[PDB]
Amino acid sequence: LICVNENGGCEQYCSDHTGTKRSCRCHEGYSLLADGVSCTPTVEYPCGKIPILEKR
Amino acid sequence: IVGGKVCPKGECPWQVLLLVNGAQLCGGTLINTIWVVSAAHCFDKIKNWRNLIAVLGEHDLSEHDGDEQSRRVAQVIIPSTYVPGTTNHDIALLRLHQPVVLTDHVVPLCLPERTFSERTLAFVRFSLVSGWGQLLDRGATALELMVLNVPRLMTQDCLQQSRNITEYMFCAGYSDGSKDSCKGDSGGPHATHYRGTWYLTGIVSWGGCATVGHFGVYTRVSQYIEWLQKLMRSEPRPGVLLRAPFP
Ligand SMILES: C[C@H](O)C(=O)NCc1cccc(-n2ncc(-c3cc4cnccc4[nH]3)c2O)c1
Ligand SMILES: [Ca+2]
Repeated sequence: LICVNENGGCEQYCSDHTGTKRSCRCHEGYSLLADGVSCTPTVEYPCGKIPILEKR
Repeated sequence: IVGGKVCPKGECPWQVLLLVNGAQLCGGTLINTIWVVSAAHCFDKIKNWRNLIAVLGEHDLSEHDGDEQSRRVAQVIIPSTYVPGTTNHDIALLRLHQPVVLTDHVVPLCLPERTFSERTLAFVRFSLVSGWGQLLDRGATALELMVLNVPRLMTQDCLQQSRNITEYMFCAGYSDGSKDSCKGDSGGPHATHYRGTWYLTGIVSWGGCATVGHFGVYTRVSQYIEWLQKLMRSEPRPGVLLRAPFP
């Protein structure tokens, strides 16, 4: 898993590290799940989500 | 916006309207509670820097519905490399006098990391552009916020398919004269969806609206991420206009 390919499997941000290593990260207002790839909101109005649609 | 549709109220919650003396100037994009990204050229002819207003939560310009939030613009930051009346480096970072309050109708667009934007977002074909600009070339502006899905071209392809694009720009749209961003839209977002979240990838620039044989030109926001991030960490300076070194 390299960041350049398929975003390294990350939902959001990706950093390559020394070796066959990769770390995903999330924008402020999100936290990384235990899968090491997924980002979940931590606030009411995270960036880049549309509240009326998120609610339906 | 030519050939789009009304953005249903609340579906473009990052869109900003910029006013000068109550008159429509340009669009913008909210990226945090105090920071708006727009186009440098929007400010080429500003006389009284004190009379600039940003409105969030706007939809229908004919009415007041209570979701609007207006703020004075405290700082307009423009790259050193921008030359008034031109297209290259057409980007501005605006500091609001007071934060907006996030609501169902007011939400920032994510400013992505440079790597992510270059490696991933740049390859998402379609993105949304929005504004209250002209509905037609040489036509009236829109009263309701409009939105348009446009496909991005590699610059090589843009040049070919076209009947001066720098590394600080990209082309998107259509060459058939049906669909484009237009005067009144400049400064607004080109927003890109990836895995359930929207990101800022372009700014509506200028140069000819929905002109056959030509595509829309957008400022390539990825080139400016580091520049923007550094400025957002900086203290405000007296006097509204600030020219900041680029890179
Ligand atoms: C000396 C003149 O008065 C002056 O330059 N004033 C500055 C100033 C401010 C605010 C807006 C504009 N301004 N004029 C034209 C366009 C424009 C054309 C166009 C085509 N396709 C897409 C986006 C587009 N935008 C535009 O944004 C200009
Ligand atoms: Ca309104």
